[PDB]
Amino acid sequence: SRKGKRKVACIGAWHPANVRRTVARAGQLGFHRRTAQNKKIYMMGNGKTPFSTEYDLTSKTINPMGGFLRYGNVKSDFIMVKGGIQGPSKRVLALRKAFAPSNLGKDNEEIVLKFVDASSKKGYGRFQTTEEKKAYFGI
Amino acid sequence: AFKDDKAIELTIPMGKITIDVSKRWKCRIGIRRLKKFITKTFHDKEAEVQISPDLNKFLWERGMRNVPKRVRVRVNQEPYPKDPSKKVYKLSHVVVSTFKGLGTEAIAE
Amino acid sequence: GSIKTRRIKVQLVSALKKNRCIPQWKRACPGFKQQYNFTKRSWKRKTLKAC
Amino acid sequence: MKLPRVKELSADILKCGVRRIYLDTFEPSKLSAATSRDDIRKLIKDGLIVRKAQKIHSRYHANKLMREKEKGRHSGPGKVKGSKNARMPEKDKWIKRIRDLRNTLKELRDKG
RNA sequence: AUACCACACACAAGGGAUCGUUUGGCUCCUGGGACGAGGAAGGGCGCAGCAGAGAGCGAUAUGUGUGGGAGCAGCAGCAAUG
RNA sequence: GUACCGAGUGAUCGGUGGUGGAGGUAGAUGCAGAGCAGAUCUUGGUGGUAGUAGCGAUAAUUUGUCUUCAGCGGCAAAGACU
RNA sequence: GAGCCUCUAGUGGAUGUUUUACACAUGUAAGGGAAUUCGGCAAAAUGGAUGCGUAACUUCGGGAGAAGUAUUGGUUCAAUUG
RNA sequence: CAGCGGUGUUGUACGAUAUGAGCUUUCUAUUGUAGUAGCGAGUAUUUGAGACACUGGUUGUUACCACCGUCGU
Ligand SMILES: [K+]
Ligand SMILES: [K+]
Ligand SMILES: [K+]
Ligand SMILES: [K+]
Ligand SMILES: [K+]
Ligand SMILES: [K+]
Ligand SMILES: [K+]
Ligand SMILES: [K+]
Ligand SMILES: [K+]
Ligand SMILES: [K+]
Ligand SMILES: [K+]
Ligand SMILES: [K+]
Ligand SMILES: [K+]
Ligand SMILES: [K+]
Ligand SMILES: [Mg+2]
Ligand SMILES: [Mg+2]
Ligand SMILES: [Mg+2]
Ligand SMILES: [Mg+2]
Ligand SMILES: [Mg+2]
Ligand SMILES: [Mg+2]
Ligand SMILES: [Mg+2]
Ligand SMILES: [Mg+2]
Ligand SMILES: [Mg+2]
Ligand SMILES: [Mg+2]
Repeated sequence: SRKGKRKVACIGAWHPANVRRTVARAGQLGFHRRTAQNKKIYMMGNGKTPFSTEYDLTSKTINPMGGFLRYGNVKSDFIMVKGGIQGPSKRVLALRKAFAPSNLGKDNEEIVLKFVDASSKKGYGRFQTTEEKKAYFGI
Repeated sequence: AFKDDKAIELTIPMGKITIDVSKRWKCRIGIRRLKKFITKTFHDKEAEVQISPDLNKFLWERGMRNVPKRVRVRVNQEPYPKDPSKKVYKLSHVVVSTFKGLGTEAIAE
Repeated sequence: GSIKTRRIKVQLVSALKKNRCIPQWKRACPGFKQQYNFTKRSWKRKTLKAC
Repeated sequence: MKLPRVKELSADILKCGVRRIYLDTFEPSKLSAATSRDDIRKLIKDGLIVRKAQKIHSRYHANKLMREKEKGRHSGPGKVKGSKNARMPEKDKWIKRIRDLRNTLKELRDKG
């Protein structure tokens, strides 16, 4: 086709003699308010107290090797939640108690952790602590 | 000039300041951005920058599609002759074997 | 070009002597009313047809 | 006397291209005063106008390659693009052979 | 409508209508109806103290004779020996 | 020619103040190339669109220095191309 | 005297800004492999030289580079065109 | 901008030294002895080397305290 392929071809009929608000057009994308309902808290803790599971007997903080990419190390209290969340690193968010309780079986189940990943987020991260890196390499 | 009429000697990270610039014109736009770096380092946007021919010749050494990673330069500050309301900064090339250990120095004369 | 006939050369010689402005003294004369010589030409704008 | 013209007349005098003429920088007044070919001849004598040397194009690699090909290096099946006959012409092999053989027979007969 | 757009009036721009003027045109009438081998009509090229076009003139390119008589339009020079 | 003011149902007519610098009417009759919004009308002059659309196929350009008086103009040193 | 690279000789300006979307010249792509479309249109794949091996039909000249397969750089040697 | 810590990407720098399928027999002193070599793809050591980036860790050095306008009391 001539005059471009990445477009809506037909934007209306002859009558009514105007464009309808329901047809797609080019413009702003992203930077909108959105609310995500019923996300579940897996863990709560502090950035400088080490922790362990019943199965992983290492004792480590939440901070990965070298920190989070454009942030560094967590120092205060933290929450951990399932799945992804709006916006990039460093943006402010508002938290609210759930508006109504959920009936779904996936939501209301218990959670028991056995491992948490603490490897580097830059490149392929292949160690969980500096002790392992020092032991893999010499000296 | 500067405090106690010293020259400042510094190193310019040509590799970093040109990260976004196109391969086809790297050396042409690098010159515009070397001058910009100087003016922000001494907080003097409206001032003139003057490049000595030896420094020009060092920069163009591998043609238009390349620029050196680091370059060491001596800087002097003088009132601008054609309009002495402005300053002019004069750049001279300093030949070095290695960059390890070289910070920012101020030298008398 | 370099090769010319005698008839072509005289046409060029005459066309070259005629191509001049009004001399600067004539403008001062009481009876004289011309502004510019309308018979002046440029090689960029006209052909002689000497061929 | 504009400096572009000085270069043209110098190029004529020194029997080289305009790209090889160097004008000395410290006396532009002395250059600009020139009027004639005889002025330029003097400036040339005094060394204010100079003919530069030619740019280098060495035969180092060409010689090296040539000697290697004489030893029999390169020249394998992955280095040739023309037919056997293009590289070593067949009519020439014939013509070389039969002239030698005929010359051999001629001498043997004539010597008895 | 602070500043945009429109209209009215005063001043400045932009264009050349109108009125005043004319060493040109047109029409009718009367006279005339005169070229060339003694080289015509028509074409070209030259000629000025400063001179392109046009006018005038032919290497004698403002010469001779007759009748008159005051200047040659600019600048430099000429003129009752015209 | 331009602002105002009066007369007439109307086609039009009259006066006043500035501008202009030499010609102009009222009555009765005569002769006509005798009245314009239009013709994708004819000629000349001017808008909105608009400081907008565009002005950049090709090898490529940088630094100093003099002019220029503000020309990547000239000259030196580099980097490229046919 | 192909394309690509150099010597002799010759060469260049509408300024700054990292510059969204849609374009125009181009690159690359998991698994699938023409399901796309009037239609494999466009693109991809094959490619030089050396050897082995080559069908129907034919006017016996051709078909024929049929098809199908293998080899290829650097170094150090023998042997003399294999 | 540099040190010194930390986290990555690529794959083992330059130069030396040793080895290397093979091919070769040169020189100085001097009568006869001693001295006495060249040419070579590559491979191993020094060397998880060298290069390059980012650090909300820590030390040193260097630069920065202005100015112009509008509305109000
Ligand atoms: K001709
Ligand atoms: K012409
Ligand atoms: K043959
Ligand atoms: K009209
Ligand atoms: K009408
Ligand atoms: K040739
Ligand atoms: K060729
Ligand atoms: K198909
Ligand atoms: K079909
Ligand atoms: K098609
Ligand atoms: K047969
Ligand atoms: K076939
Ligand atoms: K090495
Ligand atoms: K190593
Ligand atoms: Mg089409
Ligand atoms: Mg990552
Ligand atoms: Mg008068
Ligand atoms: Mg009429
Ligand atoms: Mg535009
Ligand atoms: Mg090319
Ligand atoms: Mg694919
Ligand atoms: Mg695939
Ligand atoms: Mg279909
Ligand atoms: Mg096709």
